Amino acid sequence: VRTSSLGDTSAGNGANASGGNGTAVGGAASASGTDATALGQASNASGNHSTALGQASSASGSGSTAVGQGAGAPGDGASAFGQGALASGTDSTALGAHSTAAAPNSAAIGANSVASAPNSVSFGSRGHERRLTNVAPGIDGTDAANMNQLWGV
Amino acid sequence: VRTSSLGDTSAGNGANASGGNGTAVGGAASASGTDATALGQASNASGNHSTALGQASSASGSGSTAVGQGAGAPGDGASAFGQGALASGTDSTALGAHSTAAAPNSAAIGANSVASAPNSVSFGSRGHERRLTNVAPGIDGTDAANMNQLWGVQS
Amino acid sequence: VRTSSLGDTSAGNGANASGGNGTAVGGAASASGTDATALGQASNASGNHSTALGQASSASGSGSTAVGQGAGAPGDGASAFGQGALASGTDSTALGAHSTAAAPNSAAIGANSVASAPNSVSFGSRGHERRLTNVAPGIDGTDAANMNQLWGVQS
Ligand SMILES: [Cl-]
Ligand SMILES: [Cl-]
Ligand SMILES: [Cl-]
Ligand SMILES: [Cl-]
Ligand SMILES: [Cl-]
Ligand SMILES: [Cl-]
Ligand SMILES: [Cl-]
Ligand SMILES: [Cl-]
Ligand SMILES: [Cl-]
Ligand SMILES: [Cl-]
Ligand SMILES: [Cl-]
Ligand SMILES: [Cl-]
Ligand SMILES: [Zn+2]
Ligand SMILES: [Zn+2]
Ligand SMILES: [Zn+2]
Ligand SMILES: [Zn+2]
Ligand SMILES: [Zn+2]
Ligand SMILES: [Zn+2]
Ligand SMILES: [Zn+2]
Ligand SMILES: [Zn+2]
Ligand SMILES: [Zn+2]
Ligand SMILES: [Zn+2]
Repeated sequence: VRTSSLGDTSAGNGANASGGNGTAVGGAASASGTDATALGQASNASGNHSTALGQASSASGSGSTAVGQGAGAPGDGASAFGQGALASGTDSTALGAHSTAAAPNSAAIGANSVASAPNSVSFGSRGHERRLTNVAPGIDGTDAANMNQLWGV
Repeated sequence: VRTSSLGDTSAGNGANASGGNGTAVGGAASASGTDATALGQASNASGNHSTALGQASSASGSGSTAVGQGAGAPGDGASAFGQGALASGTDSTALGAHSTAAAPNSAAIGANSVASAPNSVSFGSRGHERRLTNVAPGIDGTDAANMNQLWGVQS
Repeated sequence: VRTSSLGDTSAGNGANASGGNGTAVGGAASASGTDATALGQASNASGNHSTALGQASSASGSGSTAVGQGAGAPGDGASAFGQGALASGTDSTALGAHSTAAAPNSAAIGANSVASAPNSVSFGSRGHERRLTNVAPGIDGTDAANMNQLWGVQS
């Protein structure tokens, strides 16, 4: 257990928290961004205010978060949750194992989901679409419409 | 590495797991709730069964989870994922950097999304709506309708 | 802090990382899968490429991730976020406290949400539906229709 006078803490062979208020726990775990936190062997939180939790996880974007083995978040404001998830667009969010949020301000929801269009939320990919269930009827213009509502027309 | 007979583990300058089965790792990391887990400098898992992971992350609600630097989950049953995400409503869920789910039983999906109505899931905020894609056609009454179904009705 | 020549790290009474590139931190924390990461007392990352973070969390599925106190991911490709969240279906994703993504290829979004139909995404459960808000109008056949669009047909 190695500590610094600037709030860094590390543990594991070759683990290095050098950014200030850093935490790096795991073999060759690295937290080089300010306010950065890395957990798992070869985890890498190099972005400022980044968080990389999971073996070979990586969060190199500013304000990025990658959680799950081999998860990646290279976009600024990008967040990836799930083993092998990638959030690579600016302000993107990938939630699901092997999900990919590639476009800016996009989200990909579910395992293997891909978001390749700006400002959109993807629940799968072409030929692998998912039904959205337990949706209460929409009220405002920008609420989703459910089947009971479509049928009422 | 400090350990107690009651399942607590602490590592870091001033790191303190004191709640029973606590784990606190990072400078001034604090796990004071029962079964609490805190990782990162100044991380604070103070709710019973809370989990705060990331620098300055905070999970003070009972059963709360905050993952991401500066993430916060002060609501009971609340879960926040993303840097600066905030799940402040009871049973709220905020998934995306700087997302906010303030209302009870709500969810905010995507960066900067705001959920301020109860029992609702927001995919953005007013003037910043997001489109929902790769949606299979709705089958049951409470499923979403897609554009293909809307077009077949416009006939 | 114990370390192996095969990249394992463990800290805590009875902590054990034995799979290769493993990390196990906390009282009786266990990381037995390859490339596995466990944080918290009794946390258990026994799947290959699994990640279990939170007191008593479990990720026993291959490539599974469980984050939150008592969160569970026994399914292959399963990801659970939130206290007591369970993603048990193959390729399922449970996001929210006490959410359950049970069916293969399903997702449960929101506290207490249940997904029991394959290839579907649930925002609640029967009699506990949630409104989806801040949805831009759909463009492609497989985009969700919003209310403005529905009303544009109604006339
Ligand atoms: Cl940066
Ligand atoms: Cl953007
Ligand atoms: Cl696609
Ligand atoms: Cl202790
Ligand atoms: Cl002891
Ligand atoms: Cl509490
Ligand atoms: Cl910021
Ligand atoms: Cl409510
Ligand atoms: Cl396995
Ligand atoms: Cl894989
Ligand atoms: Cl399926
Ligand atoms: Cl089309
Ligand atoms: Zn800061
Ligand atoms: Zn930020
Ligand atoms: Zn296929
Ligand atoms: Zn307990
Ligand atoms: Zn609970
Ligand atoms: Zn604006
Ligand atoms: Zn591997
Ligand atoms: Zn995988
Ligand atoms: Zn799978
Ligand atoms: Zn009920």
